[PDB]
Amino acid sequence: KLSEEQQHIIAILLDAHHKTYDPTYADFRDFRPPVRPLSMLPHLADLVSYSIQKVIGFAKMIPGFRDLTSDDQIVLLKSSAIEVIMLRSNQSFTMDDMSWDCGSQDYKYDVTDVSKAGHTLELIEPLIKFQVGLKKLNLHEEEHVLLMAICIVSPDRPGVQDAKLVEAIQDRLSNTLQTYIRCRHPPPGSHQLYAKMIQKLADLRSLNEEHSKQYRSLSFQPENSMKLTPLVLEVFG
Amino acid sequence: NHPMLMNLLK
Ligand SMILES: [O]C(=O)[C][C][C]OC1=[C][C]=C(C2345B678B9%10%11B6%12%13B96%14B%109%15B%1172B932B437B%1285B%1363C%14%1527C2=[C][C]=C(C([O])(C(F)(F)F)C(F)(F)F)[C]=[C]2)[C]=[C]1
Repeated sequence: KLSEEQQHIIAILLDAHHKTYDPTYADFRDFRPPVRPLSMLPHLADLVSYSIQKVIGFAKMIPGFRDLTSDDQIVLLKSSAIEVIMLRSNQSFTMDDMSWDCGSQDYKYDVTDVSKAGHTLELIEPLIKFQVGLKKLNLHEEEHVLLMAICIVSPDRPGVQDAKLVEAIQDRLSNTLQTYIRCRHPPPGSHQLYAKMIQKLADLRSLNEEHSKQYRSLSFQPENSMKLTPLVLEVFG
Repeated sequence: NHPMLMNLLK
């Protein structure tokens, strides 16, 4: 049974997503232009920096997140940011040409664009496999926002001080997701769907690891760090 | 050591 509290949780997360994800992509005017020699780094840095701000606005609205200490909210956001950003990018991803289509040809990003920001196939090959496997789950919007929230409130992140309380908030979301799939997701789409969504969180841990490896390599060159944003530098180190 | 995150979370 989907309890009143569980229906409440889903309504809040749906609204939180709608308030932090603009599918018209109107704010892309503010970013430095794409040029298609890490030519795409300024635009894609600006894209990530904006996405970080939106992920924080979403996180503050997760029920229970703001009962954590400041240090624990910060630990959870720094360690989850690139994972949530990859999850939230799935909305624009298209399997027609394996690209992120943000409403315009100028703002349509393929593997060649990502390599033009300094990243290699060690990241991009698994990233595309991930985007494809997630897209094939055909998540309900309700499932998509629960997954983003569960990703953020993870108790095994390093530096987490009050892991017992992080685990308590995450379990409320996981039981909400598990019960939602049983009551509202018709078969055969629902077959092993929760286990498949948890596997995507595992895939995201490996993608996180490789991202930071490549981030440390490119950001160790000051000529590249000059093209990043202050917020990207605070979050990714 | 994280002023902008702290301000955004406030
Ligand atoms: O609308 C709204 O909201 C938004 C829209 C919508 O979503 C969205 C989000 C995101 C995206 C995305 B995809 B590709 B994948 B890759 B690219 B693109 B970007 B990210 B994901 B990842 C990426 C990146 C990483 C990292 C980097 C780095 O690393 C950093 F630093 F930044 F981090 C460099 F360095 F490279 F830059 C960069 C980039 C898209 C989409």
